[PDB]
Amino acid sequence: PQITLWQRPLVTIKIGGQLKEALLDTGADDTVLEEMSLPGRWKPKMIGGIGGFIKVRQYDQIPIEICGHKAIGTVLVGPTPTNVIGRNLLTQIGCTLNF
Amino acid sequence: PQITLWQRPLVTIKIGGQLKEALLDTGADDTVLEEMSLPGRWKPKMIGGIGGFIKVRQYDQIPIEICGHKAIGTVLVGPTPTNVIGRNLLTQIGCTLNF
Ligand SMILES: C/N=c1/[nH]c2ccc(S(=O)(=O)N(CC(C)C)C[C@@H](O)[C@H](Cc3ccccc3)NC(=O)O[C@H]3CO[C@H]4OC[C@H](OCC(=O)NC)[C@H]43)cc2o1
Ligand SMILES: [Cl-]
Ligand SMILES: [Cl-]
Ligand SMILES: [Cl-]
Repeated sequence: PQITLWQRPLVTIKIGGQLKEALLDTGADDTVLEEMSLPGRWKPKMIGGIGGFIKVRQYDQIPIEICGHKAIGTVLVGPTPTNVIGRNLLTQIGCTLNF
Repeated sequence: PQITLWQRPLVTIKIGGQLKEALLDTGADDTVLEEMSLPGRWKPKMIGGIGGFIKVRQYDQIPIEICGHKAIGTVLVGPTPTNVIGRNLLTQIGCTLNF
């Protein structure tokens, strides 16, 4: 698709068999979702934004569908204000910026 | 242009007679720049991201040039850790996401 930016670029994702809404976010290196359950072991990560840092749980090699496009990669879980799909997965689904 | 997302999408902007580097950020509603002087009226605002809120000064109707593209819009100025170009200006240069 081609997605304009007059509204937030919110898309439906599927992870762990559940649908969620998430923001396609070229300003995010990584993908960070609100608290949820994922399988396996996790590692610690600190990620910084406008208001400072939060601590998240890092899960690797997680299947996730983004607008129906299949990806498998790193998902961070923690107290983010909104679900954000960052460049780690935007590159998997072949997303670019164009103008 | 078509901008890859393998790396952070950084551009040069011209604003208030200054050249600055900033991130093309589809997850940002608003353009937010580090401390700088701008002419005209402003009002205080709180904006929130990962890690919570910062106080900024909101300037309206500010001319800005991004990749040779002229646009005008609102610029928030305050203690952001990095300069971001938000949707309010990305629309004006015809920037879309594509995959
Ligand atoms: C190392 N790896 C990682 N991975 C990783 C992943 C993400 C982040 S990130 O999130 O810090 N961030 C980095 C950029 C911003 C430098 C991404 C950026 O696009 C955020 C995303 C976001 C959108 C909405 C809320 C919070 C954050 N946008 C944002 O700040 O927007 C602000 C300015 O404009 C408004 O619009 C929205 C928000 O108000 C709405 C609200 O609800 N506020 C509370 C306001 C850092 C990361 O580092
Ligand atoms: Cl990844
Ligand atoms: Cl504006
Ligand atoms: Cl348009």
